[PDB]
Amino acid sequence: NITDDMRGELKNCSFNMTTELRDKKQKVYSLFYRLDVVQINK
Amino acid sequence: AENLWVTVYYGVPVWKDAETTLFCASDAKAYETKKHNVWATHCCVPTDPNPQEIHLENVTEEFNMWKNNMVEQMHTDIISLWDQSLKPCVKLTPLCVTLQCTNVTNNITDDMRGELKNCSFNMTTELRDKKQKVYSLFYRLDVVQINKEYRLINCNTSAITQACPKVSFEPIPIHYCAPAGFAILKCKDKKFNGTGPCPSVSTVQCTHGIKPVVSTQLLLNGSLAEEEVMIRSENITNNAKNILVQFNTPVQINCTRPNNNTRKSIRIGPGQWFYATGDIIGDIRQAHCNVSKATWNETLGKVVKQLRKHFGNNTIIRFANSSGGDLEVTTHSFNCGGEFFYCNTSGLFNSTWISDSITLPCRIKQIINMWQRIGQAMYAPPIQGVIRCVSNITGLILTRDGGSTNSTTETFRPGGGDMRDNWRSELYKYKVVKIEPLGVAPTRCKRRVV
Amino acid sequence: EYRLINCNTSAITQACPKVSFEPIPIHYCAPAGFAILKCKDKKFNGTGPCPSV
Amino acid sequence: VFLGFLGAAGSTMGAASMTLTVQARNLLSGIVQQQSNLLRAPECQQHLLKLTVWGIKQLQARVLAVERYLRDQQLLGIWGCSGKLICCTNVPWNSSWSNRNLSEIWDNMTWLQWDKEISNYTQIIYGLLEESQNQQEKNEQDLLAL
Amino acid sequence: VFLGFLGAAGSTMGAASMTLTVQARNLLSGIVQQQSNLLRAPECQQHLLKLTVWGIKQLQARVLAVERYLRDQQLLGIWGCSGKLICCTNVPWNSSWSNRNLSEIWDNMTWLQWDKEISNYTQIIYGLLEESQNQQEKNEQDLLAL
Amino acid sequence: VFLGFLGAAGSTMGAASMTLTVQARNLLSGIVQQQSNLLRAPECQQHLLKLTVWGIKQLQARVLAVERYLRDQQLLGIWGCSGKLICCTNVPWNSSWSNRNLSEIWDNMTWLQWDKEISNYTQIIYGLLEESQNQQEKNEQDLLAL
Amino acid sequence: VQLIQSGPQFKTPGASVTVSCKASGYIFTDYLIHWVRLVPGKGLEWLGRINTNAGLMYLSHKFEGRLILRRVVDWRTPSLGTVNMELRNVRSDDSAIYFCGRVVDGFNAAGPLEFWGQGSPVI
Amino acid sequence: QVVMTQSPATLSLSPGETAAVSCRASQYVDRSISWYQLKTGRAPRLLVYAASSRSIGVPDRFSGSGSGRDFTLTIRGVQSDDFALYYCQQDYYWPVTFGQGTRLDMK
Ligand SMILES: *[C@@H]1O[C@H](CO)[C@@H](O[C@@H]2O[C@H](CO)[C@@H](O[C@@H]3O[C@H](CO[C@H]4O[C@H](CO[C@H]5O[C@H](CO)[C@@H](O)[C@H](O)[C@@H]5O)[C@@H](O)[C@H](O[C@H]5O[C@H](CO)[C@@H](O)[C@H](O)[C@@H]5O)[C@@H]4O)[C@@H](O)[C@H](O[C@H]4O[C@H](CO)[C@@H](O)[C@H](O)[C@@H]4O[C@H]4O[C@H](CO)[C@@H](O)[C@H](O)[C@@H]4O)[C@@H]3O)[C@H](O)[C@H]2NC(C)=O)[C@H](O)[C@H]1NC(C)=O
Ligand SMILES: *[C@@H]1O[C@H](CO)[C@@H](O[C@@H]2O[C@H](CO)[C@@H](O[C@@H]3O[C@H](CO[C@H]4O[C@H](CO)[C@@H](O)[C@H](O)[C@@H]4O)[C@@H](O)[C@H](O[C@H]4O[C@H](CO)[C@@H](O)[C@H](O)[C@@H]4O[C@H]4O[C@H](CO)[C@@H](O)[C@H](O)[C@@H]4O)[C@@H]3O)[C@H](O)[C@H]2NC(C)=O)[C@H](O)[C@H]1NC(C)=O
Ligand SMILES: *[C@@H]1O[C@H](CO)[C@@H](O[C@@H]2O[C@H](CO)[C@@H](O[C@@H]3O[C@H](CO)[C@@H](O)[C@H](O)[C@@H]3O)[C@H](O)[C@H]2NC(C)=O)[C@H](O)[C@H]1NC(C)=O
Ligand SMILES: *[C@@H]1O[C@H](CO)[C@@H](O[C@@H]2O[C@H](CO)[C@@H](O)[C@H](O)[C@H]2NC(C)=O)[C@H](O)[C@H]1NC(C)=O
Ligand SMILES: *[C@@H]1O[C@H](CO)[C@@H](O[C@@H]2O[C@H](CO)[C@@H](O)[C@H](O)[C@H]2NC(C)=O)[C@H](O)[C@H]1NC(C)=O
Ligand SMILES: *[C@@H]1O[C@H](CO)[C@@H](O[C@@H]2O[C@H](CO)[C@@H](O)[C@H](O)[C@H]2NC(C)=O)[C@H](O)[C@H]1NC(C)=O
Ligand SMILES: *[C@@H]1O[C@H](CO)[C@@H](O[C@@H]2O[C@H](CO)[C@@H](O)[C@H](O)[C@H]2NC(C)=O)[C@H](O)[C@H]1NC(C)=O
Ligand SMILES: *[C@@H]1O[C@H](CO)[C@@H](O[C@@H]2O[C@H](CO)[C@@H](O)[C@H](O)[C@H]2NC(C)=O)[C@H](O)[C@H]1NC(C)=O
Ligand SMILES: *[C@@H]1O[C@H](CO)[C@@H](O[C@@H]2O[C@H](CO)[C@@H](O)[C@H](O)[C@H]2NC(C)=O)[C@H](O)[C@H]1NC(C)=O
Ligand SMILES: *[C@@H]1O[C@H](CO)[C@@H](O[C@@H]2O[C@H](CO)[C@@H](O)[C@H](O)[C@H]2NC(C)=O)[C@H](O)[C@H]1NC(C)=O
Ligand SMILES: *[C@@H]1O[C@H](CO)[C@@H](O[C@@H]2O[C@H](CO)[C@@H](O)[C@H](O)[C@H]2NC(C)=O)[C@H](O)[C@H]1NC(C)=O
Ligand SMILES: *[C@@H]1O[C@H](CO)[C@@H](O[C@@H]2O[C@H](CO)[C@@H](O)[C@H](O)[C@H]2NC(C)=O)[C@H](O)[C@H]1NC(C)=O
Ligand SMILES: *[C@@H]1O[C@H](CO)[C@@H](O[C@@H]2O[C@H](CO)[C@@H](O)[C@H](O)[C@H]2NC(C)=O)[C@H](O)[C@H]1NC(C)=O
Ligand SMILES: *[C@@H]1O[C@H](CO)[C@@H](O[C@@H]2O[C@H](CO)[C@@H](O)[C@H](O)[C@H]2NC(C)=O)[C@H](O)[C@H]1NC(C)=O
Ligand SMILES: *[C@@H]1O[C@H](CO)[C@@H](O[C@@H]2O[C@H](CO)[C@@H](O)[C@H](O)[C@H]2NC(C)=O)[C@H](O)[C@H]1NC(C)=O
Ligand SMILES: *[C@@H]1O[C@H](CO)[C@@H](O)[C@H](O)[C@H]1NC(C)=O
Ligand SMILES: *[C@@H]1O[C@H](CO)[C@@H](O)[C@H](O)[C@H]1NC(C)=O
Ligand SMILES: *[C@@H]1O[C@H](CO)[C@@H](O)[C@H](O)[C@H]1NC(C)=O
Ligand SMILES: *[C@@H]1O[C@H](CO)[C@@H](O)[C@H](O)[C@H]1NC(C)=O
Ligand SMILES: *[C@@H]1O[C@H](CO)[C@@H](O)[C@H](O)[C@H]1NC(C)=O
Ligand SMILES: *[C@@H]1O[C@H](CO)[C@@H](O)[C@H](O)[C@H]1NC(C)=O
Ligand SMILES: *[C@@H]1O[C@H](CO)[C@@H](O)[C@H](O)[C@H]1NC(C)=O
Repeated sequence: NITDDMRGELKNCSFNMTTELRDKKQKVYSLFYRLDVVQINK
Repeated sequence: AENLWVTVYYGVPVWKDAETTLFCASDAKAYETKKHNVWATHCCVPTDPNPQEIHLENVTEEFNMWKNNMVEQMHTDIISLWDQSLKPCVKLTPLCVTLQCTNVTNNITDDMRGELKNCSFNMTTELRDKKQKVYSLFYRLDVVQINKEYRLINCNTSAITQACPKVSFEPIPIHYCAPAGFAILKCKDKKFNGTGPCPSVSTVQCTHGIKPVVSTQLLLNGSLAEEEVMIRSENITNNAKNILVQFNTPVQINCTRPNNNTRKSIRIGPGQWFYATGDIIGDIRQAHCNVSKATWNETLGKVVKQLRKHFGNNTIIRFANSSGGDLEVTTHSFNCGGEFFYCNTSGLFNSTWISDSITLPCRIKQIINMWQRIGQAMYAPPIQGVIRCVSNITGLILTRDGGSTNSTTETFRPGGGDMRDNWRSELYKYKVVKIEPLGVAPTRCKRRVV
Repeated sequence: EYRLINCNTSAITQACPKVSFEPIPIHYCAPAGFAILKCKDKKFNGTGPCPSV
Repeated sequence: VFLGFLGAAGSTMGAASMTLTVQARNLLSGIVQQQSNLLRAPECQQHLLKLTVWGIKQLQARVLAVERYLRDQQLLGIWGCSGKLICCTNVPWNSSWSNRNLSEIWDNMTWLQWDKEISNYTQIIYGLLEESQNQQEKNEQDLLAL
Repeated sequence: VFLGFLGAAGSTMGAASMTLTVQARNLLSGIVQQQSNLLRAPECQQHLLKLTVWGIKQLQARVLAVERYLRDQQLLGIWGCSGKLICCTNVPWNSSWSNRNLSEIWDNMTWLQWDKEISNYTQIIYGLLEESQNQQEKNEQDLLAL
Repeated sequence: VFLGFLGAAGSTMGAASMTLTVQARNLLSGIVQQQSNLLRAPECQQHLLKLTVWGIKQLQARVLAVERYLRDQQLLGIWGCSGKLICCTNVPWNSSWSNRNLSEIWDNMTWLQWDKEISNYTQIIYGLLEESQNQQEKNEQDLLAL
Repeated sequence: VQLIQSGPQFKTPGASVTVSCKASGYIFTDYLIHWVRLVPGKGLEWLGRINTNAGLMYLSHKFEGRLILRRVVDWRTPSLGTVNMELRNVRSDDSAIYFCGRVVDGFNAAGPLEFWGQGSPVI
Repeated sequence: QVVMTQSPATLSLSPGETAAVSCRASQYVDRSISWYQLKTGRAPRLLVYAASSRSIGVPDRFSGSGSGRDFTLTIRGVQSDDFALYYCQQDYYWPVTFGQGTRLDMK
């Protein structure tokens, strides 16, 4: 439900984050604004 | 109406109540060679050279031990010194990993079943491409079962630091001393209850030596009352306030941690070491404290005799044990020969007053939250050999339940409360005032103008 | 297979590339209320009653 | 030093006026102000540098003792009393500030009691003492004097 | 305190000489020097300890006010003026330093203007004032006087 | 300033008594106490804030110079010498403390030698000077005088 | 003075239920905190009380093996604190609205309650 | 335990009429009786601290009386706002106990 003026403004990013117990990993996600990220090499 | 003029005097012996910062000092004798003692390093200013005490004839002054800012200051400075001495230590972040644990069954008595866990895990190494398999014993109270898989308790909320193995938190006596321009007034009346118009006052340069001993329920190694057991409280009829009871004779308590215990160090990183508990040499039995039975009878008779003065001489006074949902509110917490003890005192507070020895079983812990913080935790390294402490019980912290029935009785239990109640038991006699040397008064002189 | 020497005992820091530890001369100066006395005798051996101060 | 520091506190104003050097000597010299002036280094000092918070608390205590001392000396200077522990002025007593005769206050009251009796007239009196000195200097700058 | 702190700044030297206590009283007492002397703890203090840089900046300001005050008092002492806001000396006026009559400077100039007129003779005058006092003490140590 | 700071040290007591302002002027003014009072910022200051240990060492040095100065001034005030570099008292010489005539000490000894001769009588003498001033004030509070 | 309770809960019989009451606006220590259970078909029942300074528990003699009270304080912030309740072996007999309340000033040795929370409820 | 009994189980009256609730202890309780006003969806309101002494914020419509074993809640000009449940609380022996409660109904 994005308006035209918001197309491409928000990115939905998932990643492998560290955890409180140091032998585990977790898959989490967060929204980011386009201006906060860099496309490299989705 | 006399023809008088204003005369100005400087050096007038007048003062006002005031808050300030005291600087602390110590007796640089045996304590001088302690070297790694925290208190011997901080309270560096030498004192007690046969210190002065000056009697003030005809001075009556108002004291209030419950509003005494010296206690709040002592509390804050103790906390700051603990944080400062732990701040530069190893920080055992790498230990919060899954542990693989089994029970220790090697010559354990019945009272130790399930008390010790033998845990192995994959630890980091000094060279950063390797891992090592190591193991350590842990006390049941330091671990959490998850999903034989365990984790250390303090994983959800904080990193756990490690006390530095050479730092000694031994409560050697310290003295509080006033800065220039201020003075400490001492109340000398015997049988002073903590408040009001004390008629016998003297000044001092510094306070008597106070040992910053930290405990719950039973106050250890403090001063004794001069004549009779003293009962002091902010308000004795309000069963919300604690009652501080000062004994006029010590009760000796002998605490020990049996089990020969060994220690090994493991590199967790490049000069970063963790101290593990190795196999116990000899058999495995519980820690405990011994209180003479006859003595812990005679001294309650004295406490009760004094309680009757406030509660009625036809009132039944009974003692009962602590009840609550935690360890920290039910046990007698203290540090002994460097290790932390949580002893069960229900064997002491069990009697009704109507007008050999007592063995207290005790548990110990290595991971201590300390004070009242949620984050911040410390790992106490194990100590090799066996531990024996001989201490004096100098007072009690008690609370009342509330009223009971029409039979007219009162129930007292070991209380809890803030650590500040331990300092209030020693600093109740002191007040800090600011000296104000200027003043004016009428005289018959007049400046002669020349 | 090799390792750096300082692995068993310590972390190794790195001098910051712009920091220059060049021994330019410095002078020690007394605080108010104090004074520095200098021994001027030539052939003074480090100890004793220096007559030229 | 400190051999009877507030010894006269419970005594009468008259008797207490004879011990004024006793309290004056203890305003600039606490224990730490004696240790700081040893010929040998005090040794402790490293502690107060390694842990700068303790270093700051100690300095604040020392600076304050000096500031309080100097402010009292400045007032005595302004009022025309440079030095002296006891000085006479030209400001008359109002008999409103306190209405007692000399034989009552010098013999029966202590300085603490006196201080609690006229404490809310302190600023009035200090203001008058300053005005008096200014008037005196205005009269001094007149070569015909009085 | 501070009710006309530089009020005489635009006035003549003569009139301004009558307000000297006004400026003297504000040399040792800034706001922070009043907060530091409360009977109650100031409360703020923890901030200056948690963050030691702010603690140091505050102390430097307080120490400097004291040092500047004491240096001026030391000069007055050396020149033979212990206390007093106005003191006479034995050093004659050179009429090179400034060449104006009394009726011109005391009535027409402000102190700021005067200060900008003789500022490069300040050290000469101070040197002479010190020599004068030394000569006076040499004469005092003669029991036949003058 | 500092043009002959200890120049009289090897001279006799008599001659050295004529240079007393020379040493007095250097008790409150070291180099850092001059840099701290520039109209311009000293620039260096950031160093002493970034590294708080150096900031503390500098303040300790400055505070101590002030405390030592004030303690000497307080003693002179207590003994009845407010100001003056040379003051006479009413305490007689004991001839036990030192037993030499005036023509021997003022002409043949230096102050350093004198200091090493009577150093263990210093506290006795200071105690007597204080008692003398207290006795004088007791006599002043008598309108029939002497 | 405000007492804020956690929301409604449902539990499998035999399970424990934990509820809480956050208190603010008065000194947390002093003023004992009491728990009362309301059963629409029976009336009010007292469960117990806690001494927030000492951390001591006093219970109605029905629940000694079932009910544990705890408190959390921080000496830093005297006006704030919490009281927690743990009730074990929950059964349909325990369907009730569980209330938090505070004793009338001057009545710590007794238990009239001047201030009240909202009621959990549980099952 | 000390049992409190309230009576009548119900009241039936109109606004402007007076009302009262009786409560009796199985044991002597001196003056340790407090009173509460209950409504659906609300925690109990404390009306009376002890025996006759009324709580803060309560209007003059309410007062109490009685001692020892025999206690009463008195309501004067009953408002439609007072058509609530009332409870008698025993606070002398521990546990704190409550009576069964009474109810004030509309005619
Ligand atoms: C130290 O701590 C103690 C606490 O331990 C503090 O004491 C407390 O002080 C407050 C006042 O600040 C008192 O509050 C008032 O209490 C009366 C009721 O008092 C009567 O009933 C008591 C019932 O107690 C029962 O339960 C206990 C506990 O199990 C049993 O032991 C008892 O036997 C009973 O079964 C009874 O205890 C009282 O007797 C005691 O006190 C009297 C002195 O008051 C002594 O002589 C006795 O010997 C005995 O020690 C007594 O019989 C209430 O009526 C008051 O409410 C009125 O006033 C309020 C003021 O704010 C007002 O808001 C209310 O609405 C109400 O107002 C009415 O009266 C006004 C009069 O002016 C009218 O104008 C108004 O219109 C209206 O009509 C109030 O709640 C506590 O009871 C007392 N607690 C205890 C345990 O004693 C002590 O102050 C602290 N000291 C210091 C220095 O801090
Ligand atoms: C209430 O008040 C009492 C009385 O003061 C107090 O009891 C005393 O507690 C202290 C601290 O625990 C005890 O001191 C320890 O004693 C042991 C035992 O030594 C005995 O044998 C030697 C001869 O070999 C005698 O000289 C000595 O007097 C005893 O009879 C010592 O081993 C301890 O020393 C080690 O720990 C110190 C920590 O501060 C170190 O500073 C010290 O250097 C030692 O550590 C080194 O060696 C260890 C062993 O190899 C090693 O593990 C370490 O890593 C390190 O290399 C220490 O001196 C004292 O004996 C108790 N007094 C009595 C009568 O029992 C209570 O504790 C107090 N209560 C409360 C609650 O505070
Ligand atoms: C905690 O668990 C560890 C294992 O993770 C225990 O250590 C192990 O003890 C066994 C003996 O019970 C050792 O096996 C024997 O080794 C000898 C050589 O020393 C060999 O001759 C025997 O035939 C047998 O193989 C085992 O090597 C040893 N493992 C490690 C890593 O040390 C430890 O004793 C347990 N501690 C407690 C208190 O339960
Ligand atoms: C989190 O890590 C896992 C691996 O532990 C990633 O899953 C693998 O990704 C590679 C490509 O880089 C594939 O070739 C493997 O087949 C994947 N394995 C599995 C089990 O799916 C996963 O993509 C990472 N997640 C995020 C969000 O980065
Ligand atoms: C240390 O790490 C090793 C793996 O590097 C663990 O061994 C494996 O454990 C998984 C189950 O989690 C098994 O499926 C593998 O077959 C095991 N591999 C081998 C070679 O044994 C080992 O358990 C970890 N040790 C500890 C104490 O946690
Ligand atoms: C300490 O003792 C004093 C008396 O020496 C108590 O103060 C008096 O208390 C009674 C009530 O019992 C009052 O009627 C008096 O007016 C009070 N006198 C003064 C001077 O305040 C004091 O309450 C006792 N303190 C404690 C904590 O019990
Ligand atoms: C506390 O008292 C008990 C006795 O009740 C002590 O235990 C005894 O110790 C001796 C010497 O090792 C043994 O011969 C006895 O058989 C033990 N008795 C029992 C019942 O175990 C214990 O050592 C004392 N604790 C402390 C710290 O002194
Ligand atoms: C605590 O330990 C001390 C030893 O340090 C015990 O005191 C000894 O008691 C025996 C009698 O059983 C005497 O013969 C010894 O002479 C005593 N020794 C000393 C140094 O006094 C004390 O009894 C123990 N306390 C408890 C409660 O068990
Ligand atoms: C306080 O003392 C009572 C005994 O008077 C202890 O009650 C026992 O608790 C255990 C569980 O911890 C039960 O298995 C026993 O059956 C209880 N005894 C009785 C007679 O019912 C109570 O645990 C003690 N409290 C603390 C904190 O130690
Ligand atoms: C504190 O100590 C008491 C006394 O030893 C413990 O109470 C006993 O517990 C055992 C079970 O281990 C029961 O068989 C006894 O009947 C209990 N004694 C009484 C008088 O009831 C108590 O359990 C200990 N507290 C804790 C928390 O473990
Ligand atoms: C508290 O005291 C009671 C006695 O007043 C202890 O109970 C007795 O224990 C002995 C065994 O040592 C039995 O022979 C008695 O029959 C018991 N009497 C009663 C009335 O129960 C009780 O164990 C003590 N509590 C604690 C924690 O030690
Ligand atoms: C327990 O209390 C006793 C009694 O005060 C302490 O023994 C005295 O210690 C003082 C020094 O503070 C000596 O002057 C006395 O001669 C000692 N009295 C006796 C009978 O020996 C004892 O040291 C205290 N124990 C602890 C661990 O602090
Ligand atoms: C404390 O008060 C007493 C009583 O007023 C003072 O006693 C006087 O002492 C002097 C000197 O010895 C005598 O000449 C007076 O006659 C005594 N007064 C009475 C009524 O007998 C005592 O001096 C006061 N304390 C101080 C330090 O001044
Ligand atoms: C600012 O300058 C004016 C003008 O020179 C000053 O005015 C004089 O005020 C006094 C007092 O009221 C009069 O007696 C003079 O006659 C006025 N001068 C003239 C030329 O009319 C004014 O006083 C100065 N401000 C200050 C603070 O001194
Ligand atoms: C250092 O010692 C010499 C020798 O005692 C002093 O010389 C005297 O100087 C004065 C002034 O020129 C002459 O009047 C004397 O006659 C000289 N003495 C002799 C014995 O010839 C010299 O002044 C001393 N230095 C200082 C700084 O005082
Ligand atoms: C996502 O953003 C890219 C530009 O980076 C755009 O070309 C693409 O069409 C966008 N996709 C959708 C579904 O909007
Ligand atoms: C180990 O501890 C558990 C409780 O956590 C117990 O059920 C089990 O029987 C114990 N095993 C041994 C060998 O003691
Ligand atoms: C927090 O602690 C609880 C036990 O009280 C545990 O079940 C939970 O998994 C822990 N949280 C995390 C993220 O591990
Ligand atoms: C403790 O004192 C009470 C006093 O009533 C007595 O009955 C009891 O036997 C005494 N206990 C011991 C061990 O002497
Ligand atoms: C002024 O001081 C007198 C001292 O007797 C005191 O009674 C009076 O209340 C004080 N005035 C004010 C406003 O506090
Ligand atoms: C000295 O002061 C006078 C003030 O009138 C000024 O004109 C002159 O330039 C100054 N001399 C120097 C070298 O600055
Ligand atoms: C006191 O001073 C004289 C100086 O001549 C010295 O000889 C003597 O030894 C000193 N006394 C002591 C106890 O040091």
